[PDB]
Amino acid sequence: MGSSHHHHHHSSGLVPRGSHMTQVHVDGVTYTFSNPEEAKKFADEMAKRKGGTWEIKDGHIHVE
Repeated sequence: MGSSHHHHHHSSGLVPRGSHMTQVHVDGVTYTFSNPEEAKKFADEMAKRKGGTWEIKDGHIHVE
């Protein structure tokens, strides 16, 4: 008794202009996610299939 599905959509509304946007650097292409959650999600998944790693330093991520 009592089985409810929690639900949400990831939305910032605007990009915080007074905040460092977490850039993902892979294959020459530079993605930029203000929320580091999305940046890590992309970086991990991309580095996973390649067999490499990544790091966060001053919002700068590099997918090996």
